[PDB]
Amino acid sequence: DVQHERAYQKQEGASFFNSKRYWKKVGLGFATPKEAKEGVYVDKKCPFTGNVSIRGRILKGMVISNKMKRTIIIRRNYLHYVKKYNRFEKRHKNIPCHCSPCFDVKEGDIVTVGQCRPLSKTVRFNVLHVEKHQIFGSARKQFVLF
Amino acid sequence: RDGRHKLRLTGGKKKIHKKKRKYELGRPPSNTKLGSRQVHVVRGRGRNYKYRAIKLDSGSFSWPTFGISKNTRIIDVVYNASNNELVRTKTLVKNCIVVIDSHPFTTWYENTFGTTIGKSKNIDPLLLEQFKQGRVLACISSRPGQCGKADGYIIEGDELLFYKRKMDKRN
Amino acid sequence: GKGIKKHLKRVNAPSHWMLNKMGGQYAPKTSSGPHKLLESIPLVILLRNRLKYALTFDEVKMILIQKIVKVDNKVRTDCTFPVGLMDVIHITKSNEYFRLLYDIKGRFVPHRITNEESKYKLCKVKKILLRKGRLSIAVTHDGRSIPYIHPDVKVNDTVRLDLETGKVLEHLKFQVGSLVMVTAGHSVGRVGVISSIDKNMGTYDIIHVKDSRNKVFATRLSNVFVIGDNTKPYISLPREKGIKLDIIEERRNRLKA
RNA sequence: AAUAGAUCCGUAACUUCGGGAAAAGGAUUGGCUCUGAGGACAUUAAUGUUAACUCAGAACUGAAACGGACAAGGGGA
RNA sequence: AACCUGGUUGAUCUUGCCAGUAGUCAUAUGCUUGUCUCAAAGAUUAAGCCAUGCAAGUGAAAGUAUAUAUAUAUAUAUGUAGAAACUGCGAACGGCUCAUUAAAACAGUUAUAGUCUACUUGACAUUUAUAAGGAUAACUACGGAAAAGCUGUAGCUAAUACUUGCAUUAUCCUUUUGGAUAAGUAUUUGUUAGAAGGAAUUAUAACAAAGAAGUAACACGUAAAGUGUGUAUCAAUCGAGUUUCUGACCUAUCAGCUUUUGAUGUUAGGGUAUUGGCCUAACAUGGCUAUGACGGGUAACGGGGAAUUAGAGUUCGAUUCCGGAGAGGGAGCCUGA
RNA sequence: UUCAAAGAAUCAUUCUUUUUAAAAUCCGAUUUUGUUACUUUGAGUAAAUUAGAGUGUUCAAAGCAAACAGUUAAAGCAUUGUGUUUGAAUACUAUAGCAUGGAAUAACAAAAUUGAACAAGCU
RNA sequence: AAAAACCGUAAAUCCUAUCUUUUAAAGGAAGGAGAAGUCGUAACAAGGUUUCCGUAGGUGAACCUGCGGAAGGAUCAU
Repeated sequence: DVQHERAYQKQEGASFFNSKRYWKKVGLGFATPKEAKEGVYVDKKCPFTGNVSIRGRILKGMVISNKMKRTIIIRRNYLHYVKKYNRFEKRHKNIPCHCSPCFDVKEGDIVTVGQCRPLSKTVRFNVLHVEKHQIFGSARKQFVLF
Repeated sequence: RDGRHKLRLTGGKKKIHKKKRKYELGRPPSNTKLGSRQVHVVRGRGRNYKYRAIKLDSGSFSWPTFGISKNTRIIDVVYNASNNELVRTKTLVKNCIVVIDSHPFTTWYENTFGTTIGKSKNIDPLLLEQFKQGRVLACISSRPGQCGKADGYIIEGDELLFYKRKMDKRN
Repeated sequence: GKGIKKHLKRVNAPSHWMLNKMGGQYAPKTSSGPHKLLESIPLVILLRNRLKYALTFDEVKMILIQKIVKVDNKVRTDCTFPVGLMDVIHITKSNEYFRLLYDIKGRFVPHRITNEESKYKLCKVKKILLRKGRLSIAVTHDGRSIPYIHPDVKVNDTVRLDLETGKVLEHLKFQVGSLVMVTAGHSVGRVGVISSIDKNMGTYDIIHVKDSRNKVFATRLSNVFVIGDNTKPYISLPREKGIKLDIIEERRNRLKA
């Protein structure tokens, strides 16, 4: 009931029967959620569970699509100063980041994201926090200074 | 051979420049099968010798519950989480399932504790029945194409049940 | 091919090396050694343009083949050998000792040192590595892996090094009274006693350090060198004493004579 | 004489926008071991009686060749 | 130096452009040229073709030395040298050109806790010995063609080329001191514990299995014990590959593009020095887009930089240096870090 | 959506300093109290080139040197002689990134189809 | 060691489909310029029929006509 693929998930680096599910606090002034603490999910690429080490750049972003499995699209809106006109300009681009199953995400919420090693060819970012923000209309159009 | 002449994430084409360098390399794959213990050696960049296993018969296999490991021999390969012709052609990979011997582990059991460190662990009745049959399954964990040896671990418990139910509501 | 480059253009040489424009086009690229190419200088220009002892690369090579040059009481024949940040160089028959320190201008300069002081050298450890057997080694800026340091020694603490016996003598911490000196900052050449450390979450640790003339200036933790405690500088500082006299009043001092 | 059935793909000029069109042009179908999937009948989310021909990929195979006979457009400017 | 003048009219004031003006390290060219300093120079087009000659070799204490020559007391011991050749390193540096190149290269800023790293430096290692075995050049002797920076057999020798192989240490008990216990480095697999960093499945320690490559069968001679060469490992060195975040010219008479031919992602596995659809199998239908995707063009290598500037800005940047590319066009490969 | 008041110094002004609700912290008093843009300072800010320092290549384009007494010696210093002083700095190296002071101006959330804080008791 | 088969990288050539750049091209229809040429009066005055727009038709040409508009009109006005 915890695995459903044509393989098995082992949660490497957790230990099974000696002792005295594995978790890691990944530092950066962050505490793992109780969801990841007491959950049943297994993922080899979760920052709190898998082999990925968080290092590099930390961003804040705007989730775009959730119906994609285990991954989400993060928009980052900003103003591009134009030297010629001394005026800003609305530009953006969306980065895909791996979302752990230990989080609940909805279209319209801010997510804090951290860099990891290349996870896919264009996915090398991981979620750490879900800030509830509930939105109206299409999530593409709203502009946030973050 | 690595990391170019693919499509951009937006779907557009990235037309090629930077004709292929050597550090990407991408050597052809090696298919290890059942046979005599013969291997080859490949020279990777920086003078690193890689132990290419083209045909393997035996290796180290570890009992995780007892925390031990002994040398024994694989006789057959039954399943891998990858495609099916890979196991049908008797190939070994780092998560494949093979059939491991029972007698050397039984002798270890007899010498260490007997009966037919951290001992007295109650083992498992299904594993004991498999040992009585003398044909116990295991999962290979080493990378034969890289390390050149077939180091496996004895499959047990819930994972054993999962790997068994998918094999035999079943054919 | 595109292998390791083995040429240095004269205009591409580091600024403190100070190679002219019309005196050729290639600079002497320091051979692989204990220190960086950019922050360390080779024997060639050390003995040609700094000491002004020779006049031509052939004559510079004519000198070192005779074992009349010694660094850390060790003979080195490698012509393009990076001296390091501070060391103990020695030429035998003239009975003189040069140590390499910084300038207020922010340069490399030979500094006169007596025999007893030249017997005293310092090393700033970069990291501690513990190997098999639960033994500890520290790697210094000198490109030296000194094993079995004192347990109290930390990653930022520095260690007195006795060059002849190759052993540590006394540790120096990083306290508020830990007199330090800037190595690779834009404030290179300023000697200071540190005022406070401003730890930042997972980025380069910028620390404020206090000058003798009551000037506070900040620099990363990576380019600091503890060269003594609040008592005194363990190393004889150059004529400028490591005190950055301001550029405005430099001119009146030069005008008066 | 040349294919010509069927399935899948692809289909230009021109046009009265309906067509052109089976345009043109490709691939498969052979042989077998296979496998899997898509209705009516009953019990307090589940397990029993009973009636399709449509797809799919791995094999190997057989004299690198197959709508095997019959039957069945030559296209284009 | 934040500048204007002539030209529409019979005459006037405007808009408006043309012409005038000066700069160009921006090129060509006409005329002329007494000096000196200083010095651009086949980029523009043909990254078209090349006759010819050169442009990468190397031995000063230290690999091999009966080709040979010479000097010390007497066939004697040393030498000083040394053609050729074996061996080692380099030749992957440098120099040139800018075809290609439009989120590519580059630049600034990150990580590599996802990797490799020659020479050098510092530390340091594990499972016949008064010194072991072959394999061969140059060379002698016969030639071939017109020839290659061409070559066959017969015979020989070496070396730091190739190949085998000569202890010992740590820990526990009386407690300086006697016994006993044990012996694998990286690397890989399974089970536990676990000074720092920001987060380790870290360093490391223990158990059970494998486990290469070594720890000198080598050469020179400085204190009134030394060095070169070579070897397992760790760190820096000289770097390199991947890599985050931001930045680009014109074009909509390019609006929807990618996806069976990987497109977006998961799992599993191969492959790489390492992560990764880099590749393969199964699975899911995703991904980018008027904030301009996908296309097209550039007489586009990019950057700091150049001209011009009161400030704005405009144009250029093949070309001293940095990064990328290529060696008539693709593609493949050994060697070697 | 937090106003304002009081005190030292140049010329008649200007300039500086101190506090004035509420929540945790120190036994009458010791002290932090949204995010971002923006804005202030810094650290990494290759060299060449740019402006610029100092320096009389005959001046200059230059370049990064040179100067000082010395018909031949004086001092400085070393317990006989040993030259000395020096210079090659500075700003810039985006607009993106790191840290950082920040009252204003801007946006974002929290704000009653009910949401709180405190106190007592229960698990 | 020659040699063969297999996946794999893949030069080079050919089929179809598409994109990009010149031109041969018989010929056609234009435009612009030069030029005392021919015919007509179209506009400029109420240009002798006020001028102009859109649309439609006719005409050798400028032009003519109808429909509905405008004054940039020749009327700011019982």
